[PDB]
Amino acid sequence: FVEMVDNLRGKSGQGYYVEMTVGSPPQTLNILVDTGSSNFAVGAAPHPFLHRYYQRQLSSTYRDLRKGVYVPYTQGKWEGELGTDLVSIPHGPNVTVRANIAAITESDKFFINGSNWEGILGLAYAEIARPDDSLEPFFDSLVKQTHVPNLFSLQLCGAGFPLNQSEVLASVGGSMIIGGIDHSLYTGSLWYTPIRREWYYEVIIVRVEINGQDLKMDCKEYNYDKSIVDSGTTNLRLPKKVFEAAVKSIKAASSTEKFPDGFWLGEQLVCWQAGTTPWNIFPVISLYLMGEVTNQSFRITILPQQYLRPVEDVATSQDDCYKFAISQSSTGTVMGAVIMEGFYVVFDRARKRIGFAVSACHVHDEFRTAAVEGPFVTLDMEDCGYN
Amino acid sequence: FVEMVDNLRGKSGQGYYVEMTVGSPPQTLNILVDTGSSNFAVGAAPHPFLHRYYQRQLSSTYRDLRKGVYVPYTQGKWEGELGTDLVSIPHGPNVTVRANIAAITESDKFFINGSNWEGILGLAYAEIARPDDSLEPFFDSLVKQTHVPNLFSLQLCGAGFPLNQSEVLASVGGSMIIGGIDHSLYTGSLWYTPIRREWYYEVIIVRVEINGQDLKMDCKEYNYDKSIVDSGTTNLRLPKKVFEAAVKSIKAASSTEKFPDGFWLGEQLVCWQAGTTPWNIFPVISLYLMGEVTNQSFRITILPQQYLRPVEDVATSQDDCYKFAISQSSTGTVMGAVIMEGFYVVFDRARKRIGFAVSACHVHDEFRTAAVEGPFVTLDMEDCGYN
Ligand SMILES: CCCCN(C)C(=O)n1cc(C(=O)N[C@@H](Cc2cc(F)cc(F)c2)[C@H](O)CNCc2cccc(OC)c2)c2cc(C#N)ccc21
Ligand SMILES: CCCCN(C)C(=O)n1cc(C(=O)N[C@@H](Cc2cc(F)cc(F)c2)[C@H](O)CNCc2cccc(OC)c2)c2cc(C#N)ccc21
Repeated sequence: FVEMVDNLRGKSGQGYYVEMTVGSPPQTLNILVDTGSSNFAVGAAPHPFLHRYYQRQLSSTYRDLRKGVYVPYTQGKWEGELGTDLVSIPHGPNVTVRANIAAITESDKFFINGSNWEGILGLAYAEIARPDDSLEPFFDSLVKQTHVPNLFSLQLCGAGFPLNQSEVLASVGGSMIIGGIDHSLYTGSLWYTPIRREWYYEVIIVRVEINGQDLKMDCKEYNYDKSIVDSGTTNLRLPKKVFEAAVKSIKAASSTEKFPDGFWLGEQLVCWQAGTTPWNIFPVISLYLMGEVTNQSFRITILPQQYLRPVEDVATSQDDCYKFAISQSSTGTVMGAVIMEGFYVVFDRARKRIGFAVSACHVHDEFRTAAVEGPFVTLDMEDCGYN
Repeated sequence: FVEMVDNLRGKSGQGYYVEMTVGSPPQTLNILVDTGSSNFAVGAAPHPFLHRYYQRQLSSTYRDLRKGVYVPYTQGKWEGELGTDLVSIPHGPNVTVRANIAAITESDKFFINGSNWEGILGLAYAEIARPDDSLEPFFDSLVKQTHVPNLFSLQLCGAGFPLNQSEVLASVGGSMIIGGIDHSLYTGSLWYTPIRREWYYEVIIVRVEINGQDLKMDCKEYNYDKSIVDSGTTNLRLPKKVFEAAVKSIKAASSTEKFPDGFWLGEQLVCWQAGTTPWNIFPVISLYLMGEVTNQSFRITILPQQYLRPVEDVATSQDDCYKFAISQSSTGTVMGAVIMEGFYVVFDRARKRIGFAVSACHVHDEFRTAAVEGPFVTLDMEDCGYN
């Protein structure tokens, strides 16, 4: 799948995107890769943050569905007009599909200044598509209309340092392999967790450790009210009780240095002299996931290099600065972009499972790397799912 | 070396011993394996703790050197009479050696009741032999007089739980492979550190971590005034400054549970309800050792299953009880039996180096294992040696 390697650009703070074309003749647009939703939508009218948009009147293959659509996400939202058009992915499979497209005409806190993307590719399942589940998501259309196998995999590559507008445009941000798995993108074994239900990419977390120390919560707390894999969100997002426990434990592990409350609240940066970030004082975080074999689990392990997101200094000094990329969630557990940066993630829709392997592009140091390890004989895993 | 596999009995608290014979006809004696000294010495007169002893008058091959010897160890000591006699190792190489033997006639806090050993085999170099370096140590005699290669290796096997008197007598305590390496005794790769000077088996520690967190001391502190590998001592022993930092850090890492000071002083037991020992709250300890390649180091990682030593619960309960097997040292760093239990240790005298590999009999849990890992780029490491 060499043609699809390195087809992504962007970063965790603003999103990872793929180049797509819509319409006839092709209109090129940059599209956010979002495993956390199921609508394919593009800017279709001028916006202060868009440098280009979808022009339906210029596409001869545009079909009007005569229907409005409203999509509220947790914080941002948009409103649009539904239609269909021919769609291609220049650095994807050699195919053209007719897919539903929501032409965005109004939005609030959706588009991101300087992100270089003009649309969103919702890669999850029909159940969470708006207006309802009859609006067939793009990936479903792709599989139905082509011979592309029913799976995709994602390698999101964090740089480990801040990127300005110029750098981010010229830097490779990762890979989206549509229809397969590319072996150059990972090391070690792929470990698979079942997709609990095909709506979001929902998984079940059975155990959490901070530097090997068990948080020792009822596992239902880890999945309350769901746990999802979401490339459309920056942070590891954790339910209230889990967040508080995790933060207390991370603070205690790293207590040789003190940080303001605002840092732990995800709001303010901390800076260190160039090169002197004390990675070793911060713990690793292991999430144990339900295995495919009964009574088995595996674990994925992330470093502070994942959960501390590089940010530019307010000064823009030689210092190395970061934000705490773990937040309290109103929506259950979310494995956002900063988690996904540690791993090659395989969305095996065909076998209703998600694969994890250590990413060939994850940021680490000489002393520690991200890990995917198993098996473990685990307690009563099904019970960890919330109802 | 199949004949020598499983030729050890014992445990960390009382010593690991090998069967030997001395004199003509052969007198069978159990002998403590001690890499921390250089005198071969045996009980030679009745003692409350000895069920048998060396009877020089009954040996036709006994030679009386007409000279006294006094050996003070840190806490224990003995005096005796020097001589030579023929020595063999029934479950060792098929050879007979004429070796120096100190016939112990008086002792204080040396013999251990119930240990089942009657003598000591000092396997270190002539430099620390008493009365002086002219008294050829046993291993030197063995190599000089036979075709046995100048190398031995040790696998000390801790049970991970208490053994009673009959249990320790009927259990395999490990292997002393004289003249070679047995591949069934380890997993992974052997990593070698240089022997700094041929007296004690002296090594250089270049970095110490507690759960990945750097103790952040000048590396000379870890080797002040020396660091040795010592099977004749139970604990990991650390110079005052290193000990204080380590205990602080281990208390910090295990802080969710509080223990009396006397536990941390290695004096008192801590007990938990049967099977409930909270291994996960205790940190791993990594000792980085100087590599053979310039600017290269490797690390050995021990678990709490190594540094918490199982001791019997003498009360009516079924508790699992332990002592803290890390002590403050007046004599530099000592890698005692509890450390060695984690690893297969190769005393490669011929190449002036010590090999470490994960032991096939180390105690662990399903979440963590002991490790031997490298390489790490490390600088100015000869600077870590004390002068
Ligand atoms: C890599 C993204 C760049 C940075 N941004 C904008 C973000 O970190 N975030 C993206 C979120 C979000 O809500 N993401 C959308 C996509 C999105 C990306 C973006 F770019 C700007 C947006 F409007 C939205 C996912 O799809 C959510 N999945 C669950 C869900 C929640 C609610 C409705 C859903 O289905 C329609 C799905 C989001 C939510 C919270 C909360 N609470 C905090 C930060 C968030
Ligand atoms: C196999 C462990 C059984 C339990 N015991 C008795 C011990 O834990 N220990 C053994 C020690 C000790 O001093 N060991 C001797 C051997 C020994 C074993 C035994 F069985 C009873 C003993 F008399 C002695 C080594 O040889 C020391 N190497 C450096 C050195 C220090 C001073 C002089 C030296 O060369 C002569 C060497 C020792 C020292 C301290 C101190 N400080 C604390 C505990 C110690």
